[PDB]
Amino acid sequence: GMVDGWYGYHHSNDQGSGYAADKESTQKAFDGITNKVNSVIEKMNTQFEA
Amino acid sequence: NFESTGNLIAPEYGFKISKRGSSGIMKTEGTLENCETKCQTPLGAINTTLPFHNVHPLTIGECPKYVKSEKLVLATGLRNVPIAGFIEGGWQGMVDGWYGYHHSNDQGSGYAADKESTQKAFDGITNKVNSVIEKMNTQFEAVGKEFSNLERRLENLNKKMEDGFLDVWTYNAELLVLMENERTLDFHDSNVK
Amino acid sequence: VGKEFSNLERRLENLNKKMEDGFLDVWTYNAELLVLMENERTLDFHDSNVK
Amino acid sequence: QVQLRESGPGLVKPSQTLSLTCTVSGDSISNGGLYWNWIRQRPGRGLEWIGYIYYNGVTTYNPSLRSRIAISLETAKNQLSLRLSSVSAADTAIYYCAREGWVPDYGGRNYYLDFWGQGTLVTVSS
Amino acid sequence: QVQLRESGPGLVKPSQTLSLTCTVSGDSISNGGLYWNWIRQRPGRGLEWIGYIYYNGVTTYNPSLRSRIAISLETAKNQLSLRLSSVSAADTAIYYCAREGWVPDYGGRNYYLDFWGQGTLVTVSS
Amino acid sequence: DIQMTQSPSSLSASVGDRVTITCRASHNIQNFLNWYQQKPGKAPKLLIYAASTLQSGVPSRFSGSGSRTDFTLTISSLQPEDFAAYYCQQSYGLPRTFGQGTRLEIK
Amino acid sequence: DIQMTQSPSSLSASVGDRVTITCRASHNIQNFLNWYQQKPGKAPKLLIYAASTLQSGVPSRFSGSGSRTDFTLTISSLQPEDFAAYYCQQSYGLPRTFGQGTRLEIK
Amino acid sequence: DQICIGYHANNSTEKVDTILERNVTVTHAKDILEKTHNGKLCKLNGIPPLELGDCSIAGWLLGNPECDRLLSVPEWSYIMEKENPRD
Ligand SMILES: *[C@@H]1O[C@H](CO)[C@@H](O)[C@H](O)[C@H]1NC(C)=O
Ligand SMILES: *[C@@H]1O[C@H](CO)[C@@H](O)[C@H](O)[C@H]1NC(C)=O
Repeated sequence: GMVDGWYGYHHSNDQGSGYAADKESTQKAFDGITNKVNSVIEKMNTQFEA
Repeated sequence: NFESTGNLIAPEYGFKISKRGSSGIMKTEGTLENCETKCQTPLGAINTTLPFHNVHPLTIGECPKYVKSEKLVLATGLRNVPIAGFIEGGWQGMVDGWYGYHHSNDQGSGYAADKESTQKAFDGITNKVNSVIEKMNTQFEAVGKEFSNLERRLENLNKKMEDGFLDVWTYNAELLVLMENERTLDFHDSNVK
Repeated sequence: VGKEFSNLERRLENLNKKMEDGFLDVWTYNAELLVLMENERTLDFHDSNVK
Repeated sequence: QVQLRESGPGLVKPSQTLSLTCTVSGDSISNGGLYWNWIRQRPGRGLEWIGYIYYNGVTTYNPSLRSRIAISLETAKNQLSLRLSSVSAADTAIYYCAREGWVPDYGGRNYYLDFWGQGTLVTVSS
Repeated sequence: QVQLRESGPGLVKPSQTLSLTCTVSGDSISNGGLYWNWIRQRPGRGLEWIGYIYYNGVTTYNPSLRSRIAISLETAKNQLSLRLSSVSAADTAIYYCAREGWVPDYGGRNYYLDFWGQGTLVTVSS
Repeated sequence: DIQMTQSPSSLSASVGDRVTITCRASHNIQNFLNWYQQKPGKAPKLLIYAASTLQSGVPSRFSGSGSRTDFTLTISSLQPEDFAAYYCQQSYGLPRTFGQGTRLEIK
Repeated sequence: DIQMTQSPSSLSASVGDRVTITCRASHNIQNFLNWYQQKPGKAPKLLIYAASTLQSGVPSRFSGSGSRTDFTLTISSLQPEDFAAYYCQQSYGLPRTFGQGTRLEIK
Repeated sequence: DQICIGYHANNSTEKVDTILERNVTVTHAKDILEKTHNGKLCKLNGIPPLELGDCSIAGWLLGNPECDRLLSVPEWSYIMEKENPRD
């Protein structure tokens, strides 16, 4: 069901159910993942070289 | 045996090697000062106790490893998050350990460290630091070499080799510090839990 | 692996030796570090699985 | 954050001593471990490096001024100073102080001047 | 923990065979994968290496004794032995057994002798 | 000590043009070249350090590269604001030196 | 095979003095030099292995270093107890050899 | 009353980086990188360097007329030579 995040809630109730992302958790994890990718790729150092 | 029919510039003196220990040739335009050191770089002397330095690739002495980095710092401690437990952050009062208890009661409250937990974690952290730093192996070495102008291929090979190892070790040093700091902080949060 | 150098090739012999010692240090380091990192995770893995 | 400010007499007579002071603000002169530099521009001419002092008293100079120049610092006030003896017309210039920072590199620390002061003009005349 | 003990006849006549036995204790002779050595000191003279045996039967010798020496071990008793034929006055010496350990190194295993026995004196006389 | 030769002595280019200024060292200065921009009335501003790295705040139109003894400053998309003398600085040794300064005029 | 030359043949030094003893190999023995201390009536004790590493239990006053063909034993702060012959051992090849032994007397 | 489990907090401003997080304040850290030097050329292990200054190695060993102060050849801890020496 979800596309607005990674982690989230179903929220069933008497008005009606519907999934929603947990924005606090996804955003912290999201920045964790993007920082991780950058730490992995920014450590590679290349240069023009014959 | 020397023999010449002309054009000979003969030595008058020879140079006996009287002492053969390691040294090296340093290129610098400074002069000797009235000071002492156990490790010297072209930019000045270093008094060190840590495994890495960022002053210069060349050095003469018993020196730390050189890395191409501004900062290598190992967390040893807790994330410093400034009546509430670990969920909220650290009780400010405790100086007798890392993890501990508040102990509120009817005789009176007062924070105390959990000595069993802190000591096990403490030894874990000191062993960790030692595993990180004791794996660096350096030696007295006259690192710099000179090449003639007809040896560009070799000079470039030598330079590439040295730059290559510097990148490998800088990478390993930075990566190890980052991987360990992530685990150190998880370790501490895990131990409180 | 072994190479021989003449007595007028000290700069090259030293380059070769440094290269070989350098790679040995890198691989010894990687082998020991990997074993220690993995043993830490292996033991955590097993304690995690029992939990 | 880091600023460098300069002052001095403005006018120096021939054969007198030129003396300028640079005040460092936002950067502890004794803690950064950086080198502090003096540079000048004579009218018409380009930048000429004068000399520098480390955070401690180690000091180096442009050899052309070796018979005339002294550089020193007072850690207590975050100040640098330049002193030139036997000053003549050739010493008229805009004087500048600057901070020397660095990049760790394959050849050792790679130095550059990021923070410069506004500088000041010293006129040498009768 | 590791000790080496030695025994032998004490007195050997010229042209007889000299035979010494070293007993290894606290170190399994067949499991360590170490080399076991014989060394001796003639009066006045310094240390002379005699030879060694691996934990298995591979054996090497000092070439000067190639016509006279044999070394062997018995795994069952943790014992080493030295045999020298055609013994003469020059063979009077304190004999020692020792264990050869090692350091992995850049040039291959770097060998050294850590544990030595007390040794024993063999006199050659008429 | 190590002397620096800077060339052209002056440039003239239109807005939108790309120009180059070069540095030639008398010796090998191993990636220790810095470039500075001096506008009239101001202390020189650092543009490029360690041959090719831009200083924070420096517009992306500025770039450069080089190796032992030879370096180039490239300024693309010149704007009316890019009026300055440009200088070559050699940080390799202790008696630090500068080139003559290239004067770039914008049309 | 590879012969070892040890020098001085004897030393005399006072308590508190620092002395050196050296090893010279006829060939390149690549960091495979061991040093031994022989007190009268005893089997030699290992002090230094692999040129510069101390054996466990060896006092910190002992040190040494070296490279191909040339090594030094340094004994600082000599005590009355440091009376011994010191020997050079070359572990590089199979027919292992020793130097002559340096006799150090303490005053 | 309640017993709380917590951890230490401090007034430390020391910060570290991790793979997925940056600029994290910690109570303690070990700086393992040496960032200073004294700017001086010193006597290594108490023994001074050979100071050639303006002299090159060939100048010294051949005896350049202007390197007449190097003829005494004292013990060296290292050799100090200017880049691009004159003599
Ligand atoms: C290094 O620093 C310590 C103080 O931490 C000092 O006692 C020692 O003398 C210094 N070493 C040198 C060679 O100056
Ligand atoms: C780290 O955080 C402090 C505030 O606690 C901030 O002033 C500093 O600029 C930050 N550092 C970086 C590199 O963002």
